[PDB]
Amino acid sequence: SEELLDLFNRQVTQEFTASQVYLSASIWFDQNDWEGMAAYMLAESAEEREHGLGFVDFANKRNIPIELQAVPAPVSCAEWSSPEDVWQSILELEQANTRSLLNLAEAASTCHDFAVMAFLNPFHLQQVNEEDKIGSILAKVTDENRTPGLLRSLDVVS
Amino acid sequence: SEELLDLFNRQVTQEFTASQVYLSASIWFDQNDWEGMAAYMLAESAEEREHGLGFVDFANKRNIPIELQAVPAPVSCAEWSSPEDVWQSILELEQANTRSLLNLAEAASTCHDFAVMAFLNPFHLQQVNEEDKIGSILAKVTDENRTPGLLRSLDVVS
Amino acid sequence: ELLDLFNRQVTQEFTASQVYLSASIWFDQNDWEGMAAYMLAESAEEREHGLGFVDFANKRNIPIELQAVPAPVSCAEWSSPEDVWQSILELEQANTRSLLNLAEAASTCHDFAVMAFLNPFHLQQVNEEDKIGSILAKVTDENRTPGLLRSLDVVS
Amino acid sequence: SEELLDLFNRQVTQEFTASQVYLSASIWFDQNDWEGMAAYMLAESAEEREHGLGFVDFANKRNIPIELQAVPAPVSCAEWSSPEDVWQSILELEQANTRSLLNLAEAASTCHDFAVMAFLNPFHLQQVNEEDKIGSILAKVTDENRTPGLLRSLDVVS
Amino acid sequence: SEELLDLFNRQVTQEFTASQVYLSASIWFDQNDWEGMAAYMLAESAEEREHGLGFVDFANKRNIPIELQAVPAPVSCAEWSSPEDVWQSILELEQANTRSLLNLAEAASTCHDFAVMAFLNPFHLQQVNEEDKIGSILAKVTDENRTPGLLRSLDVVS
Amino acid sequence: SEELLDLFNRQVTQEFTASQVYLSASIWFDQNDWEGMAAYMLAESAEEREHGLGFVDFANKRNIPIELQAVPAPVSCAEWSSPEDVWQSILELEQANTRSLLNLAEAASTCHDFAVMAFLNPFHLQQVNEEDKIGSILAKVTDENRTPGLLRSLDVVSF
Ligand SMILES: [Fe+3]
Ligand SMILES: [Fe+3]
Ligand SMILES: [Fe+3]
Ligand SMILES: [Fe+3]
Ligand SMILES: [Fe+3]
Repeated sequence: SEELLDLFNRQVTQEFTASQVYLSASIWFDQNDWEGMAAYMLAESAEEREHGLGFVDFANKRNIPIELQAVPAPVSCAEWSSPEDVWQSILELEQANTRSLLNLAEAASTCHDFAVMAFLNPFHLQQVNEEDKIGSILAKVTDENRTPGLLRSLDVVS
Repeated sequence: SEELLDLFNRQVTQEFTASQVYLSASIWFDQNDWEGMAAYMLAESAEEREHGLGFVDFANKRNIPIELQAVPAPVSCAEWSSPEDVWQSILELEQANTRSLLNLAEAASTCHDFAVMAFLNPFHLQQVNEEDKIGSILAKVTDENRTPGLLRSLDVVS
Repeated sequence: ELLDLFNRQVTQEFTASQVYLSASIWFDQNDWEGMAAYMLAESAEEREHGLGFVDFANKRNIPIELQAVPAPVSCAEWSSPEDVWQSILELEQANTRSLLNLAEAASTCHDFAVMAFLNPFHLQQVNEEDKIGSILAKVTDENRTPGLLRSLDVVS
Repeated sequence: SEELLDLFNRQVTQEFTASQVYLSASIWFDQNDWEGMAAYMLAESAEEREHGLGFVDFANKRNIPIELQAVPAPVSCAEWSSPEDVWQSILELEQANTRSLLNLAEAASTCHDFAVMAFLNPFHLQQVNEEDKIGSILAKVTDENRTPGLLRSLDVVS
Repeated sequence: SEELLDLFNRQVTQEFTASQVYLSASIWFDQNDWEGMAAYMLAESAEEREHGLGFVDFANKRNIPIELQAVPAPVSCAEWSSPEDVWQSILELEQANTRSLLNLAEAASTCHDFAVMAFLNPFHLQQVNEEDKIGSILAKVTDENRTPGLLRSLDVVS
Repeated sequence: SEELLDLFNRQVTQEFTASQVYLSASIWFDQNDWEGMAAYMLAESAEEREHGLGFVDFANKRNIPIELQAVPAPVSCAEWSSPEDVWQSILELEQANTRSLLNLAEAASTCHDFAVMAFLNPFHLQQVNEEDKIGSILAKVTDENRTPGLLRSLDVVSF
């Protein structure tokens, strides 16, 4: 009932929000001549959008009415000063994406909505991989950023 | 300078705003079982987003700062009652996209910004084709929907 | 005489090319893109016939002088695809009549090469009139129900 | 805009007019047994026609009403006595084609019609190549025609 | 236009001057064992000369008389001591190449010379890419050069 | 030592000078509608620049300091008025390219610079080929131009 439809709508918005945040990260990367890191964020921006579209398609099939919400402007990009700040906001965004999916999953569970739970399972497994991957990149960036110039090698060896 | 940089920014928002409205058209069609029309709207939705990414890429290369704005909630979907209403809204959306590109070209012309005018040319020719295509679909849809059920065998066919 | 009719056959073919072009424009402006592509194809083909007549005339020492190709005027009167296909039928019947007058003059002159040259065009006019006749019948039938004709432009 | 639409129509007429002039040049060549020159004129005839069709197609898309005019009879073919006279009328025809496009571009520039200007760009560049190719052919014809019979080998070697 | 002709000639000189400057940069790189950077300057040297040849070809077709000027001895090589200095001079070279294209386009616009402006459009867009790329290399160079030896390890690589 | 380093730099400048002279010839040919001859001159312009690049690369490897000089504006185009004039200036350019190579070789030989001499050998042989080729085209051009229009036939035909 109500809470479930609402959370499924919010999930769509969270996916497109995340897509815009990834695009703001590619912009900061490009503007500061980190083309490899910018290419990476641009691909994640397309992927998040694809996840949003996948939820909209399932909702349409399941008669969960979707209504598209505004997609908020990304906010972190005004205060980024180094690749480490960007990859840190990106880790947080993925932690927020994981929480969003777990909130939706908990509502489906309370409702015994077994179809919604089955649908969510590959996304739960994807978030595990995604958080791991971004955590790992952030570790490399924070270690390499200890020697002036050395991080430019991570980007170049794309 | 000021005017041009801000209108270029705003163009990115218009492209993503059109993407979202196409997406809302695609949902209304899917919810009302016009899968053929929904797939067309969904393809234009991706394409509008690629235009916005092409504007972002150019602005990065030309050091035009991009600040990504909220993408507004689509609103015409509350009023849509038939395919005709949707296509008519999609026609007004493309006419606004075209006006928005002409405004930007007018500012570039004023600033003598030859690079920006060159970048915009293929978009002006593409809006010519888009408005014609949408006008034509709308004419078809409005003719066919004069007989009950007949429009439903166009979605299924084309 | 014969030489005059041959010259005028060239003008008839290029006139018909232009009328088919005017029909293609009416269809496109009115969002019948499948009928417009068919008219446009016929427009190229009528000009090809005109060029076939020119080439033969040159080979045969028949002096070709190119005349004005008149502005199509039926376009001003067309309101539905039926009107356009009706004008195209009439254009083809005209095309047929001008070939037959030409063949008639060649026959009176015992001009066996001209007559042999015309033979494939006489047979092609029979096919063309039948095909237009048949499209016009289909158009007239489908247009009895609102929107239905549209559904068959698109299935083209 | 009166002006723009009238000049757009005239541009269509000029393309079909040039197509008929090339056809008259092909006929004079063939009648005087210059088959290689005749083939070249015939190719240019079909091409000028294709240009006219491209203008019609764009006009239709952009809702510029086209009303086909009479295609006037070629007149130069009564006074040509040699290949030189033909290639000279054909140079003049291409100079007139260029001037007509330039008229149309001026009108479009005055209206700020960026779509029309963009559409004409490849034609402006094609006219540059056309005038130079015709001009060079004419120079070769004029030089070789100084020796009786020698021009008849330009033709054979084409 | 005297102005338009003089500026078209100066564009040709500027392309071949930039070609020599890039060649001077390759020589400086090779003498100091930066073989990768040297290969890059040599590739640009060739491509600058190709641009010059493209302007010459258009001029000849458009009957703009080209008179070839002295190509000046490159002088910055006297002051370069590190790769950063070379890349900085190359950025300024490309900003001057953009500025000379812009002076040309300005005079073409003034004369309403639509074919010249069509001709320059791809070059405007290429100058955007070129200034962005060199800026981006120069950022990478200035950053890596902060640690002794680090720059070397990335000429060897990229 | 010094003369050898100077002459090696002069040889680079000479290659680029010849490249620009061939380019001026291609321009005069195109402006005068000899597109065959123009394409030939243009291909020679690029090849002369490749020779110049060849000398630069060798000089860098061998620690011969190269200072790039101005490439002077081509001068003969101002007075050319038939393809014969152009081809004769090109013959003279190639004869001058040959002499500068022989001077350079001479200097290399006095210095016992065996590596420089080795490097120059394929260019000496190339020049023999080039003078013969330009001299042969010039003979054909001068013969055919005795009949009005005839030379035009062999721009179109040959090249
Ligand atoms: Fe993700
Ligand atoms: Fe669109
Ligand atoms: Fe027919
Ligand atoms: Fe033409
Ligand atoms: Fe460059």
